[PDB]
Formats: sequence, C-alpha cells, structure tokens
Amino acid sequence: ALVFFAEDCGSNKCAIIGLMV
Amino acid sequence: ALVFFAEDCGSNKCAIIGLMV
Amino acid sequence: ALVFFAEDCGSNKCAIIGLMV
Amino acid sequence: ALVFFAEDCGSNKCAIIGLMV
Amino acid sequence: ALVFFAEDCGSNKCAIIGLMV
Amino acid sequence: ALVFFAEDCGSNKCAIIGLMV
Amino acid sequence: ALVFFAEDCGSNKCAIIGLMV
Amino acid sequence: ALVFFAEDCGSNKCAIIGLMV
Amino acid sequence: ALVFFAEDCGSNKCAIIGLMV
Amino acid sequence: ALVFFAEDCGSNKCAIIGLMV
Amino acid sequence: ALVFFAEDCGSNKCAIIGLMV
Amino acid sequence: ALVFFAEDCGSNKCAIIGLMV
Ligand SMILES: COCCO[C@@H](C)CO[C@@H](C)CO[C@H](C)CO[C@H](C)CO[C@@H](C)CO[C@@H](C)CO[C@H](C)CO[C@H](C)COC[C@@H](C)N
Ligand SMILES: COCCO[C@@H](C)CO[C@@H](C)CO[C@H](C)CO[C@H](C)CO[C@@H](C)CO[C@@H](C)CO[C@H](C)CO[C@H](C)COC[C@@H](C)N
Repeated sequence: ALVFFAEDCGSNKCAIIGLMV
Repeated sequence: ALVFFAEDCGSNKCAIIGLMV
Repeated sequence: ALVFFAEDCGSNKCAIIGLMV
Repeated sequence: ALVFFAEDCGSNKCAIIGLMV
Repeated sequence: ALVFFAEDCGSNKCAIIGLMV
Repeated sequence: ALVFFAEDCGSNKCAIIGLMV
Repeated sequence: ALVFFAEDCGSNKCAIIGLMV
Repeated sequence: ALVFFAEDCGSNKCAIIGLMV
Repeated sequence: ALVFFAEDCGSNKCAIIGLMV
Repeated sequence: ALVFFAEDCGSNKCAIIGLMV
Repeated sequence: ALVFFAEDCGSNKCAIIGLMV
Repeated sequence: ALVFFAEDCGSNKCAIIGLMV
C-alpha cells in the first residue's frame, strides 16, 4: 500500500505520522 | 460552502473542528 | 450505504444535509 | 488524527461510526 | 461518467453496488 | 497552488467560487 | 451544494457536465 | 502503485479502465 | 461498511486488496 | 475519462490546466 | 489538524509547501 | 502542479515515489 506522511499537529505536540492506504 | 465536522484528537484530548469547502 | 454529515452554508445560514455513499 | 463520522446503514439498521485518519 | 464499485455490507449481508460520477 | 472552481448554491444565490489547494 | 464542472470525454463526444455534491 | 477500476461509460457504451495512483 | 476494490501492484505483480470504510 | 480544470499558479503566473481522471 | 507536504511547481520553480486539514 | 510524496511498498521493495497533480 501507499504511505502518506503528515505532521499531526492536532495533538499538542506536532509529530510526523504515516497514513497507510 | 460545505462544512464537514471532525474530532481533532491529540495524545489525550479531542476537539470538534469544521472543515470548510 | 454510508451517510456523511455536512452543513450547507450560505448568507450566514446553514442547514444539515446528508451525503450518501 | 482526525475522526470523521458517518451513519452506516444496512437493512433498516443504522449506527454512527468513526472514521479515523 | 465513471462508475466505481464497492461491496456494501450490513449485518452479514453484502451486495456489490455502483457509484457513479 | 491549484485553483479549482465550483458553483456554490446556498439559499439566496449561487456564485462561482474558488477553491485553491 | 457545490457543483463542479468537468468535460466528460468518456463518451465518444466530449461534453461539459456538472458534478453536484 | 494502487490500481482502482471503473467503468468509463458514454452516451451508450462503457469500458473498463484503470486508475493508477 | 463499504469495501472498495483495488490492486496493489509493484515489480510487475499485482494483488487484489480491499479498502474498507 | 473526466477532465477537471484548475488555475495552476506559480509566482502569480496562473494558467488553466486539465486534470484527467 | 494534519499537515501534508507537496512540491508546488511553477515554470520549474518548485518549493515545499504545507497543506493543512 | 503539486507533487505529493508517498512510500510505495509493493512486494520486493518500498520506494519514495511522486504523485503530481
Ligand atoms: C489537501 O489535499 C489532500 C490530498 O492529499 C492526499 C495525500 C491526502 O491523503 C489522504 C489519504 C488523506 O486525506 C484526508 C482523508 C483528508 O482529505 C480528505 C479529502 C478530507 O476531505 C473531507 C472534506 C471529506 O469529508 C468527508 C467525506 C470525509 O471523507 C473521508 C476522506 C472519508 O474517509 C476516508 C475514505 C478513509 O480513508 C481511507 C482509508 C482506507 N485509509
Ligand atoms: C484530480 O483531482 C480531483 C479533485 O478535484 C475535485 C474538483 C474533484 O471533485 C470530485 C467531486 C470528483 O472527483 C472524482 C470522484 C474523482 O476523484 C476521486 C478522488 C477518485 O479517486 C479514486 C482514485 C478513489 O477511488 C475510489 C475510492 C473511488 O472513490 C470515489 C471518490 C468514491 O465516490 C465518491 C465518494 C462519491 O462522490 C460523492 C457523491 C456524494 N457525489
């Protein structure tokens, strides 16, 4: 599958996360 | 415009946000 | 099917609408 | 992550569900 | 238009459906 | 950014709007 | 709702169509 | 890459096409 | 939920996969 | 396939482009 | 919110930008 | 056009690919 990357800033901290589809 | 609603969740808490198109 | 929830806004007045799939 | 919501309907049975991204 | 396909499952009952755009 | 165009038909009027990404 | 416009060339002829969401 | 399938329909006929991401 | 159909391809070899919603 | 249209901007040198699906 | 990243090109003057959701 | 990036994990290997819109 494809893994997109986004900075999840919804949490207090910002963190790079993968988004797998 | 269209307004979609989503919970913006973090490491612990979440908040209702609008997503406008 | 899935029914997504959205608000159709315009002229400072919104209305709940469904979006079906 | 973001949590969207949808009404998942089958055979006259519907239940709100989350969809996490 | 384009016609996508999905398996719509409810309570152990699934049926292929079209989704037209 | 890409500027898509859509007709936003609210309640009192429609209007060609931009939607930039 | 929003009405997007696309040239539907899937048909032999190409034609502007609306896509309502 | 991911390959989605759709019927590319016209005024009369349709054809299976791939949509690659 | 909806189950979308896709092929995961790579190195000249694809495999059917589901994508659930 | 469907052909959407967008204004592709770059340092404010926008122009109409097609986006095929 | 989530922040995706893309290379926004214009006459081949690409640069990284954020795309917030 | 915007160039998004994703990790395309097939069967023999992953690889950072582009996906331009
Ligand atoms: C800003 O442009 C985003 C395009 O960049 C892509 C790299 C984004 O990648 C995707 C995987 C992540 O996109 C997010 C879902 C946010 O974008 C979508 C378009 C949100 O759009 C909203 C306005 C749509 O509102 C409702 C219909 C929510 O719809 C979501 C997308 C339904 O959930 C999806 C189908 C579940 O994800 C797929 C699963 C198999 N991983
Ligand atoms: C090229 O960028 C497209 C973004 O421009 C927008 C103006 C497009 O507008 C939308 C309304 C039309 O987009 C078409 C559906 C094609 O784009 C989508 C992203 C096709 O993507 C494929 C690869 C996804 O494959 C499966 C999951 C098919 O998913 C479709 C989108 C599911 O059907 C949708 C949710 C039904 O449409 C919504 C309905 C309420 N009108």
